[PDB]
Parts: sequence; C-alpha cells; structure tokens
Amino acid sequence: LTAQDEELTQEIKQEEEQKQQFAQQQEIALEEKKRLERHEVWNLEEDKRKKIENTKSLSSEINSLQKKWDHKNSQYNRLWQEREQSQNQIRQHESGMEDLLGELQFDAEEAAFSEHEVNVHDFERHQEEEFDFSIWIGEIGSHEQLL
Amino acid sequence: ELDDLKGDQNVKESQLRKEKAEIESIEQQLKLKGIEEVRLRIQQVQQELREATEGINHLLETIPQKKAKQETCQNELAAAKTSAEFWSNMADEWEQMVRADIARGFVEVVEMDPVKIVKQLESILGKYDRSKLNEQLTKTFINEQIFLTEYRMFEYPEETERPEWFSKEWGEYYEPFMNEWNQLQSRRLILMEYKG
Amino acid sequence: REATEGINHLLETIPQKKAKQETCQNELAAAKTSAEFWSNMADEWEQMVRADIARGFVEVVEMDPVKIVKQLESILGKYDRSKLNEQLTKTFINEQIFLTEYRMFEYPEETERPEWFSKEWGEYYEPFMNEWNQLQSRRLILMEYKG
Repeated sequence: LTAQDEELTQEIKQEEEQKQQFAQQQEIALEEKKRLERHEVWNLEEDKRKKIENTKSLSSEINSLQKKWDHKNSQYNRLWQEREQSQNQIRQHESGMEDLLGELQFDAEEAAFSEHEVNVHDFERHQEEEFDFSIWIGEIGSHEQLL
Repeated sequence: ELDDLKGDQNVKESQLRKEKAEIESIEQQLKLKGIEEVRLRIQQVQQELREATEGINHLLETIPQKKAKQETCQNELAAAKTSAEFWSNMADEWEQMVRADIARGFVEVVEMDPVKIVKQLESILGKYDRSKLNEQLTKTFINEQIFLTEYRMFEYPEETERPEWFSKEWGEYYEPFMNEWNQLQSRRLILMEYKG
Repeated sequence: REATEGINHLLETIPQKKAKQETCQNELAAAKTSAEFWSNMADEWEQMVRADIARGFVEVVEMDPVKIVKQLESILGKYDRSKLNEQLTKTFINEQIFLTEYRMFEYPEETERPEWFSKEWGEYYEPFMNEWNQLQSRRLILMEYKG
C-alpha cells in the first residue's frame, strides 16, 4: 500500500503536469487560432473534419449492425440445425417405438394380453398429444397380477 | 429480424457513401483558396487545439479521480499500518508469554522460534483440547490428594501482568485479539512440599 | 467561456462525487453485510439463550438481552468460565460422596455450527466466529434419581 501510495503520488502529480502542458498547448493554440482565422481556410478545414468524423461514425454504426447481424445469423443457422436434430430424434425414436410395438405385441401374444392391440390402436388414434398411458399401465399391471 | 437489420445496415452503408462524396466538395473550395503555407499552419494549430482540449478535459476528470484514489490509498495504508503495528506488538506479547513458561524449565525448548516451538509440540493439538485438559488436570489434582496429603500439594492460578499498551484503544476491530490473549493469559501452576 | 467553465467545474466535481459514491456504495454493501452478520450473531445468541431457558435452569423477565444483562449484570464481573466450570466439576466429585447411589452424570452441550457461518466474512468477523465457537459449549447435568 506504501508502494501504491508512492505510485499514486507520482501519478497524480504527473497527470497535473500533463494538465499544465495541455493548458499551455491549448492557450497557444487558441491565441494562434485568433490570428489564423483571418482567411476562409480554417472554417473549410473544420467542416471537412466534421464530414470525415460523420463518415467515421457511419462506418462504426455499419460495423455495429454487421456484428449484431452476424451474431443473429450464426444463431439462426444453429437453430436450423437444432430443428433438424430434433427431427432426427423424432425419426430415431419413432422407428424404435415401431419396433417396440412389434415387441410389445409379441409379449402380449405370449402372455395373451388382448388389450395390447386395442390400446395400441387407441394410441394411434390419439398420438397427436400427451397420450395418457396410466390406464395402459394399470391394465398390464392387473394382467401381470393375474399371471 | 435478420432482413430488417440487414436493410438498416444497407441504408447506413448508402449514407456512408453519400457523406464521403460531400467531403470532396469542401476540398474543391479549399483548393481554390489553395494557400498551402496558410493551410499547413492552420492544420497544425487545429490539431494542437484539439489535442490540448482533449487532454485538459480528460485530465480534469481523471486528476480528481486519482486524488480520491490517493485518499483511499492513504486511508487503507493507515489501517494497514495500524494492523502491522498491532500485530508486531501482539507477536512480541505472545513472545513474552511463551518466554515466561519456558523459563520454568518444566518444558524444554529446542529453539526459541515460535514456528520451531510449534513444530516441536504440534502433536498435542491432536491429543487434547483446552476444556478437556483443564478438566483432567482438576481430576488429577483431586485424585492425587489421596496419597500425598502429607506433602500438602497445592495449585494456584498463575497469571501474567497485562502489558500496558493493551490499554490503548486500538478500536473495535482489535478488541477481539486483546480479549483472546487476556482470556488465555491465565494458567495454572502446582507446587508440592517434599522433605522441607 | 461560461459553458466551458461550467463543464470544467462539473468535470472536476463529478469524478470526486462519483468516487465518493463508489466508496459509499462499497461501505454500504459492507454495512449491510455487517448488519446481516450481526443479526445472525444476535440470533445465534438468541437460540443459545432460548435453549438455556427451555431447560428452565434460569428464570428471566422476558426473552430480551437488555433486561437479562441488567438482572445478571454483576456475575460476569465476578467469575470467569474456566473457574466456574472447574469448581462445578469439583462440586460434582465431592457431592458424589453423598449422592453416589444416584449415579450422577454430566454431558456437554454443543451447537451444530450453523451453516450461515460458511459465507466467509474474514478479517473483521473472523475473531467473533472463533470466539463464539469456543464459548458456545456449555456443560449439562442429568441425574439418575430413583431410576
């Protein structure tokens, strides 16, 4: 903290020194500016500078919009890929469920579970939503209890 | 959203070209009032005025910032110095405490360095706890009066005088350290009469 | 010139007050932390004191520390913990001469190191947590009176 104290002492003084340097430079520039404004030159140079600054600002805003658009576009391509991935999951899963339906029918035939077919078709007549399997599980549980 | 943003960006790009085209017109008027010597000195003066104004404005904001930073540094340095002085004194006090017990010769000491002494007895922290050991010392004192009564054993708590500098109100934050030493400073001694 | 002067004066003052607000905000956060901490320590002592009261060993006006300290204002000045604990043990040893048929017995009471202790507070609070951890332990006595 003593070192920091020394650093801050030197730094604040040096900033003040630069302030005095800048004040001197500003004063000399202002004084010479008075004597220099007597031709239409300085005004022309100033406007030209403002136009250049405005072009710079437009460039910066263009880059900002470019940055935001590229960020948005990368996420958009990622989301397109994710939707395709979800479609892949649906394809993989539905195929599996089809095989499982064949397997489940096999288990029902061995165990003589007549409800298996009825429940499967009922599921296919309502696989548009959150199908409730509670009754199906209850039926297989009762069947298993009977067995 | 992408289409709207891209359209806005293209509008900005068109505007940038339009602003670029307009700079040339200023130059044309500049050329025909072409005095090069007046222009170069005017440009130098404009740059100097811009630099000076920027510097003085930035410095007017920063200098107070570093002054306040220096204020904070001084406050925290005073606090740190207080703590450093306090712990030098406290370490010296613990040195005095430890030197008192070692002097008895009840316990032998390899080297009078606190880290070394702690290393010599580190084991005991694993063995006892203050309450337990105090209890068992009382238990032993009770037990040992069955055999030795003719010797007139006796214990008496032994205490070390409070260092006077403990009196200086180091403040709230330090009171806990004084209380701990003050609490712990009390220790028990035993002396037994044997053949006179 | 007036506008520049105002902006200059503001440029100087604003950073000063901004840094002051920075310090004030830091210290205010610290103070709120301390308030929560001291609320917690007072509450911990409250649980302890309420525990002792549940035992019924000591009677009180109300569960208010200010009233309690006035009632017991002189006992802390008179004795100290080690001495009283020791002399209680001594009395326990002595009085087992008479009461031996009852099989006297003691058992230490401890506090489950409250979890909010985990939110390390360091420096200013470390001594208080250590002190409470040492002092929180108290001895209890239970007696086998006629079975």
